Amino acid sequence: NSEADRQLLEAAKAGDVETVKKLCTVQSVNCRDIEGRQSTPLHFAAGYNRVSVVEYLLQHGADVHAKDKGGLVPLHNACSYGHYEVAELLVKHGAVVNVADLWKFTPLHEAAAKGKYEICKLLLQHGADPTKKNRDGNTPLDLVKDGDTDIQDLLRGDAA
Amino acid sequence: VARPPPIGAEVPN
Repeated sequence: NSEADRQLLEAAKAGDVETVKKLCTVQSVNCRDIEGRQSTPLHFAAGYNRVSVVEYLLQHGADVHAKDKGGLVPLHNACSYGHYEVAELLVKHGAVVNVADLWKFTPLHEAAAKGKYEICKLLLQHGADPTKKNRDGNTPLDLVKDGDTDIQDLLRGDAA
Repeated sequence: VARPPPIGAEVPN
């Protein structure tokens, strides 16, 4: 990476909007972190709940569909750690809720496995499919832990 | 090849 790209990525990880504003260009907004997993600034801002930076990035050309080395999109990252506002923002900017990574995990597999009730609810409201099997043959419902009966209820979708 | 945890953390709003 160029020193400037490195600086932008750290600024995104940190939620440093003022620095992001300084460095963010057409050329850099979707740069990849070569030293990590080819994460974009938006991947980092999403995983670390940097809401103001996610807003800025999304308004300035950031790619919600960018895949990292594992095939993860920034929505996977937000969903894994329960970042509701970030997830909501990504979906508003056209994130596809059923997109799958290299292990065929969707963001709903992730939210389910991580026990994130509101994230699961948000994804389902936007048409996420709780029946999609990953590489292991597991659906998101399969990945819900025994005691998370609320998330089970949600993904099972009993008639209502 | 195992799937690694996604990049991120449980950073409070």
